[PDB]
Amino acid sequence: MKRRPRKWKKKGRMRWKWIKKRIRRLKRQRKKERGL
Amino acid sequence: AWPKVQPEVNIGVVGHVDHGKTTLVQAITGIWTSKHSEELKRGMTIKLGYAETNIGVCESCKKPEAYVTEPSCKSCGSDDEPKFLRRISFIDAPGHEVLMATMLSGAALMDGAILVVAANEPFPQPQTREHFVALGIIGVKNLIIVQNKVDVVSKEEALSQYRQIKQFTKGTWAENVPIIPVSALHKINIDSLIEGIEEYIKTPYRDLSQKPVMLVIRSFDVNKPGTQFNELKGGVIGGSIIQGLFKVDQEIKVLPGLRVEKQGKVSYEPIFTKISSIRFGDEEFKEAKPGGLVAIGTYLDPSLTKADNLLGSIITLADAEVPVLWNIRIKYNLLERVVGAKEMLKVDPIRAKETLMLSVGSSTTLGIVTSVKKDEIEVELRRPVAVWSNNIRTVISRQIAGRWRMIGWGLVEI
RNA sequence: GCGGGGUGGAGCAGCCUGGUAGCUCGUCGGGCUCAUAACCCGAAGAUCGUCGGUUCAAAUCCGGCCCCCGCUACCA
Ligand SMILES: Nc1nc2c(ncn2[C@@H]2O[C@H](COP(=O)(O)OP(=O)(O)NP(=O)(O)O)[C@@H](O)[C@H]2O)c(=O)[nH]1
Ligand SMILES: [Mg+2]
Ligand SMILES: [Mg+2]
Ligand SMILES: [Mg+2]
Repeated sequence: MKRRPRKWKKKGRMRWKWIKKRIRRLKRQRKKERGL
Repeated sequence: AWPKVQPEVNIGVVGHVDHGKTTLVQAITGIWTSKHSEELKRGMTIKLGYAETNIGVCESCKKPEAYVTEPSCKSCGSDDEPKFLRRISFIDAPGHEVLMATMLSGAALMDGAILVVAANEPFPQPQTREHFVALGIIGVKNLIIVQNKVDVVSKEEALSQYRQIKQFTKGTWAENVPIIPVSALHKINIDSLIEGIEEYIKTPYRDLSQKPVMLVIRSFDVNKPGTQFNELKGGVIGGSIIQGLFKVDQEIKVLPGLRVEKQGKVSYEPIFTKISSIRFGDEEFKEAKPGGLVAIGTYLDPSLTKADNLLGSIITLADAEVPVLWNIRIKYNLLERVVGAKEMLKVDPIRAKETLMLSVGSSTTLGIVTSVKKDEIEVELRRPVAVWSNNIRTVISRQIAGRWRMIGWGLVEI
């Protein structure tokens, strides 16, 4: 996903793995969701 | 003995709870319409119902008590065996708007319409509204009013609500639909009632030219629990023949029917078979002609058919044409007010992405959209359509408090 | 044709096997922490619809009456 490794530092945010997985659940959508 | 025939008619009954639909069909048939167990105990119309009766008139007696449904004429006291007029079919809708939407299926199969009214309930009643306007949708404007409970109303309030009846019809297509005094539990003059169903509701013109399609409403399995593997049967699939005629042992395809995973996406299968037998109940015939919900027992698997899986199925020939489309274009007409409810608010011009219920004749689906044109709609689905030709009646309902009520009547352009 | 419980504010436990409504969420209040919630323990709390019978003696075994009423005759 063209990683940018300044984000994993978990300082004032949330994990990165479990944000990727949630962006997929919306790209799979705006692709499927009447993006036809 | 009456020389047997299959029906010629359909009279779908519409109306709300307590308005008297169950026992009025008990009254015109001799048998009831609440056909499920939780229904049996709870007492509300949950099933899209069905009913059948015979008609024989005694030419000698006065008007009208001759119209009773057996080969005898001593209801009116006539010595003669009556002349036969037809065997009849009544299709029984629910009353509740928590269970309104589904009913529109059977609507695509009525050769008339019946609305029963509460003469001990003020004006206007909630679900008779939605029932009568959906009738206005289905292109069957033939209405039979009855003012019910002539046995708990004062004999003047009945007249006031009768005026209210003639009035409610004024301003809608049904200025010329009758008002006959009969009631549900008390069988009071059901005879001139059938006389009126005969006189006022005529037969809609039948045609055997387009592809014979049976637009199904029921589908069941004859096999009782514990049936040996020797007298095993297919499934029964039941509609009525509006265009054409179907026959036992005939090649046919059913649609949509069976869904299967073909190339990683979702899709169905139109299913070939031939008929194991044809009947209307308990008499022996072999080729179903127009008139009445006919039952067609087939060569398929029974598990495909039980529990109303293909509610609103369609049957045509396995060499015939009825399309299926995941994306459907439908010209839709907006409804004027919130008919079947306590409360009637404005009809809003919406934008898309809202999720609405689209019932295709006897079929039904959900839908969403991306281009909302002024007059038509391009709706994306999850299951294809049963559209034998142009502008077939698919209706749109929007959620109201868990009750999906009408927001337009649409016709499918293909 | 029937047939069931006839129970504290709430789950009704407990009924032929007979004497302590029987615990449990909830209401008052007392403990521990700094303080809260979890946690602990006293208190309130109906006393078996009700007239009875049987029963030394009772919901306990049997009946009058009535509360609510829960299952009474569907597969093309
Ligand atoms: N004697 C009598 N009883 C009636 C009449 N209309 C309704 N009832 C009674 O009212 C109760 C409920 O009415 P119902 O017959 O179910 O009316 P409905 O419109 O068919 N309701 P649904 O279709 O949901 O079953 C039943 O006990 C029915 O016998 C009537 O005209 N006469
Ligand atoms: Mg770096
Ligand atoms: Mg009913
Ligand atoms: Mg504390």
